Amino acid sequence: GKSGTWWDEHLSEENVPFIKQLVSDEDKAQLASKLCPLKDEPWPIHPWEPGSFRVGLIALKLGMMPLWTKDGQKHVVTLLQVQDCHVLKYTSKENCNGKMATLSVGGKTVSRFRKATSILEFYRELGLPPKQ
Amino acid sequence: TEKEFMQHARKAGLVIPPEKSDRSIHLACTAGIFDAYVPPEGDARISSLSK
Amino acid sequence: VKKGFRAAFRFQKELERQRLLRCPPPPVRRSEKPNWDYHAEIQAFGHRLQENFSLDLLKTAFVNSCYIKSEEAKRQQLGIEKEAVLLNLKSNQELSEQGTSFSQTCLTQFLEDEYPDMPTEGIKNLVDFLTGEEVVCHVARNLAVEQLTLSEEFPVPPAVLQQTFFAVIGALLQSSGPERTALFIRDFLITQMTGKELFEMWKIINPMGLLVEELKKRNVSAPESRLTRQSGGTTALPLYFVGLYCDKKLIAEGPGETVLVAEEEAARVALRKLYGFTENRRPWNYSKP
Amino acid sequence: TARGTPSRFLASVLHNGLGRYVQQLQRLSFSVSRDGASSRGAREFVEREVIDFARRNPGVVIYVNSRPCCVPRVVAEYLNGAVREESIHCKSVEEISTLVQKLADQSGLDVIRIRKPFHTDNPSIQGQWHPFTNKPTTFRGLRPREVQ
Amino acid sequence: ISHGRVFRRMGLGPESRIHLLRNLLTGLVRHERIEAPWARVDEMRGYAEKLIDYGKLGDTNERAMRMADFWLTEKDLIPKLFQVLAPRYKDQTGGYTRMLQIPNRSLDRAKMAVIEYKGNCLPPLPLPRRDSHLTLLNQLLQGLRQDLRQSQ
Amino acid sequence: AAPKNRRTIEVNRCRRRNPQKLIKVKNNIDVCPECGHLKQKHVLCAYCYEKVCKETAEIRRQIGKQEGGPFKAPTIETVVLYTGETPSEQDQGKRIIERDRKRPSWFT
Amino acid sequence: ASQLSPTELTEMRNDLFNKEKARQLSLTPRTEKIEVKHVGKTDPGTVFVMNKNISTPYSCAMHLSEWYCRKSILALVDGQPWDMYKPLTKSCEIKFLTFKDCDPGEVNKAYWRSCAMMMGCVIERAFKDEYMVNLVRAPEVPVISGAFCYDVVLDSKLDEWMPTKENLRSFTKDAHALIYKDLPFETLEVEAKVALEIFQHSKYKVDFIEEKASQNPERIVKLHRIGDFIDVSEGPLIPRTSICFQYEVSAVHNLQPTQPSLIRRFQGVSLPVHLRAHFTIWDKLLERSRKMVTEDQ
Amino acid sequence: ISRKWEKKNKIVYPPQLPGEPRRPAEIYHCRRQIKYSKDKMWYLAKLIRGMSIDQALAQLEFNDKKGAKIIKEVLLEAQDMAVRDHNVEFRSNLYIAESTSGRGQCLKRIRYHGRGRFGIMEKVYCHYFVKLVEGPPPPPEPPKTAVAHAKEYIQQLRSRTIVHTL
Ligand SMILES: [Zn+2]
Repeated sequence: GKSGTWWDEHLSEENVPFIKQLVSDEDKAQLASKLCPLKDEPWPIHPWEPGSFRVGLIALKLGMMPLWTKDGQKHVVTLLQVQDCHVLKYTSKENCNGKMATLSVGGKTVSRFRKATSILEFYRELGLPPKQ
Repeated sequence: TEKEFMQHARKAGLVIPPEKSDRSIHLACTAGIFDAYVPPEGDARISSLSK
Repeated sequence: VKKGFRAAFRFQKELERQRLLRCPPPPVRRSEKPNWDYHAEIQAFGHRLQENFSLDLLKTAFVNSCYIKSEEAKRQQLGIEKEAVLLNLKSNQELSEQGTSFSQTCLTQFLEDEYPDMPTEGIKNLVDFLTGEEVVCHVARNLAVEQLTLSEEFPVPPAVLQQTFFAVIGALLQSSGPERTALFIRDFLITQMTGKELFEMWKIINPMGLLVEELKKRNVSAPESRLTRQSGGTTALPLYFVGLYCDKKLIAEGPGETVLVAEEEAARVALRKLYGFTENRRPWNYSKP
Repeated sequence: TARGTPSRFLASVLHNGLGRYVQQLQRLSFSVSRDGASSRGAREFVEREVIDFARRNPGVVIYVNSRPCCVPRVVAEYLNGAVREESIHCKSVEEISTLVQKLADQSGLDVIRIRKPFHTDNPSIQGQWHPFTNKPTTFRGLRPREVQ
Repeated sequence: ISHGRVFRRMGLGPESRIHLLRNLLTGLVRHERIEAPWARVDEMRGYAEKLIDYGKLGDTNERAMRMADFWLTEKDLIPKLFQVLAPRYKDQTGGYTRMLQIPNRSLDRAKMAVIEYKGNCLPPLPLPRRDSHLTLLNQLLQGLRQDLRQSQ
Repeated sequence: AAPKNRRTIEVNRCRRRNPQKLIKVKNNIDVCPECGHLKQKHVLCAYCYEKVCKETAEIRRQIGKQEGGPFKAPTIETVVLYTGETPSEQDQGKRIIERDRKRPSWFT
Repeated sequence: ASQLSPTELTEMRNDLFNKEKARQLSLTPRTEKIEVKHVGKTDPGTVFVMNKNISTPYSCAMHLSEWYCRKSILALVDGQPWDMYKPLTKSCEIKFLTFKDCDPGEVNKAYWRSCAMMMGCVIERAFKDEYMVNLVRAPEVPVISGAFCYDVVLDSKLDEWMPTKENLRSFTKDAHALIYKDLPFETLEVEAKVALEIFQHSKYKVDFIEEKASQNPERIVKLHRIGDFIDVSEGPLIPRTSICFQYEVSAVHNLQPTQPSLIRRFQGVSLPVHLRAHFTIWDKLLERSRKMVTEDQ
Repeated sequence: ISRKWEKKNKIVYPPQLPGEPRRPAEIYHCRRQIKYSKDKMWYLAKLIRGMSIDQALAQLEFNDKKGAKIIKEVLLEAQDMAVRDHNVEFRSNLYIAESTSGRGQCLKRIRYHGRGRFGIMEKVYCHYFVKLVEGPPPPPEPPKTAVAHAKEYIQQLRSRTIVHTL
């Protein structure tokens, strides 16, 4: 019988802030490493065709606000913030259903200490923080 | 709807015959030794015939 | 209470039966049970197989050495002299030797004259199976020689049972003709081969090598194995039929779940055909000349 | 009921009919009473027909105990270790004779459901059927929709 | 639906809840250490924080005086609050009322907590110590830290 | 509404013997580093808490003896002392409560 | 020194080890009693009446409770760390040391010695038979460094190669297979002459035994075994080989200029079951353990 | 009333021949007439059923049920008597083989329903039976693998005969 455990159970009083600091720095460095997609090795950029569809994104609902138009009408709007949105993986047309290609996109960054190990390995290979 | 438990038992012997009786318990043995036989300290060394 | 005795007796018998079922006693010898007369049992034994045994020879065949040692140990530990018959009990050692030897030679002659194209090794292994511990013990227990046997360890260890069985065979050999005892060993040992395959008594290891050397002896070049049939190869339940061809001529075939086991079965079939021990062979002729 | 009772296959004891037939009945033990109305058929059976039965088949050992009993009995013991006990309580002499002849006729195998009243050890002579019997072969063993 | 609803329903109404919390807080001020069911102790801890803040607001403050007068029902702990408890936490800002979980109440198996004002001349509670820095994992992490410092 | 039929022992066993109704095994239990009396993680040790509570009860009884009656609550800090253990220079204005004991080797 | 197959070498080594163990068990004629006191903190005053050179501190823990058996990693026989399966000799006082004690340095050293011994056992039996693989020694590196090490000399034909990531993972897989089977770390204290006669082949092991028996006036060197592997080590070891939960080999490095031949240093990091770290922290430790550690002076 | 669990410790075995398995010790203990429901006791017994003595005591110490402390007490007396009477050297070397609850003798009381109508209340009692075997707990049976599933399916396919014919 193996008891459960969390990330900071056996860590010491001095080692807890060190681990937090180091992991946060590694996270921020990984996030900053992806700031220049067009210089690493971008995939070819195709022109837009009539019957084409592009990728969306994951946002965060901030709140609602008033807004006014030039004719004096009032419309309520919702603010959606893009916190850390990255393309995670791409499956070919024939590898999912043969109907359309798929792009997986991730949301805001979360902690690495509370994720599945397979997900952790995936994000380690991708070189990015885990997404909610 | 009116019934309880029973069998109140005690598991210790006592001295009830001397409380009131005209007959006594007939004994066959005594309590200890009238006088302990002290053995010689060097009995093992003197385990021979005689000295 | 209810007045009566019949239901109470019936329930007592039922309870006794249930107690016996729940706690069965260890089994005991038939000689230790009420209805037993040893001389009558010996005579009925001799009469039931339609043979004329010498009575004293049968008693000698049913005595055993370990029994004699136990009896003399008992007498020497009780301090009682019984040297009148113990020194003459004359155990069944020599009778067992004669019976085993004659049974071996008779079974060998029978099987040799029945399957001429058999190897000496195959015939010897067939004889070893037929005189083997399990077969002779089963025959002896079903012919009720385990009851007349005299020995300790009421289980009558299989070695002792087989020794006493062949002692009975030797006693029949001494009392009557070799032809009579040959008919006896036929009837009660050759019949044990019925419904059994050759490679269930021989227990060979390399059928392909055996077939190759047999064809080398018979001046047959070489068997090449070819896939004659198959149904399903990419599934978990395949069927393969492999045929062995000698000089472009098919000599045997065999099925299997894999090609290797199909080839091994084909080799076994070829060996059976070559040795003349097939399911279609002439059944043993039980008769009199 | 078959689903509520055991079962077995048709079989012999030691291949009885292959070589010599042997009597499977080994012993008959009779408990009969000197006095007692229930042992009268057994009494007259012992008087008349037990001697002739013993002379008729000498491979069977017959014991008669003659003890006080309310229920006379016959115990049949067979070469394969089977033991069968029967009540001859208040039975006629003809009934007892039929019973003992039936006991001598049966083998020691259990009288239960017999399951397919034939036992062949070589059911096939020309070869058991398999899905490839009665199926023709193709050139080079080519399965349907093949190329070479 | 109780989305964003603090202040659990404790007694037989809001006034009963306030009076239960007041009794618990008065006991805490008197005894410096109080054991009670876990949820009531949680609410009373939230209240004790602001009680100490009001005590730090000053003895002569009329609003703080009225708040203390309401929240202490024995009238002899108000001087304690203003001249013992508040001056004890002059330097610290909000770090008092340590709260721990004690096994369970015997009768009804209720979840039980203990709460204490820090300072507390009473004997110390068996606090849960963190793992020592000399353990194998902590030594490995310390070596990693030293190597990182050297690489810097 | 009444049951139309009696529930069988098989149905009852299936209902009352399935894993949702069984007691779960807990893996929060380890030995207390002090006193080794099998505490539970995230919960204080019962043995150590009882020890502390007994000492606190004795101290509070001494407090009540010293204070006199109700409604006292001295306006100074407090300090507990033991056999020997002369008062220190920093605890002058504090109330002193010394019952009679050797200071336990967990209260410093 | 003569020609010997490695398999037969292991069989003869095991036979000599077992013969020595049998004579050590036999020179004591009868069962003698020792009053081993418990000077620990949780169960004070407990005295065990144990058997001389038969019973172990694990047996004392069995008397106490199951938690003692599970958590106790080392013993303290009146001053000194004893491995859990070393028979007791004299009437002593005992104290059990775990991984989470206030001063776990002794158990850390013992655990790292055990991990190095397992790594050496995995290494010795994972190379081609026609190469000569020889174990030099396991340096007593401190736990504060990144990994435990084992020095190995390979045959001359392998003075130019380097193992890749797949081979490293194969070494880790062999280590985990060794972990999966519960193998006690059997101990033995022998004389110098017997110690030489068990090995008799490797001059590195011979000089190791000389160095370990010189400073002892009684000329006695410790000997430990898991399964059928026997190594010479300084200091006691952990009771079971399944105590380790996370185990890896990181890399191997060379130190050539100190000898005409080549000596390689295999490095690895492990974490016990009581002190398992998260995936990310273990990745950090794995990344650090690949660095060369030089602590021999 | 039957008291047969009590007499299972009075069985005396003949001395073993030198070359024989250890024959681990076997201790039976029980508590009669517990003021508890037998189903409620069955749940705790079922939890305790397969564990070792120390693990069972640990699990029972942090269960907030009335019968948990009763079973803990019974296990403690069983362990003490196993070490003292039945020659078990290691007090921790015991595991639970049998752990079950049984109905005890009960009483009947009147319930006074809300009219001139009523019900009969039963004052429930129960027994607890435990049996300890000396030695480590037996390993749990691992779940059967797909290999075993395929093997048994193949054996089922191979066992079939041609039915209702020769
Ligand atoms: Zn504690």
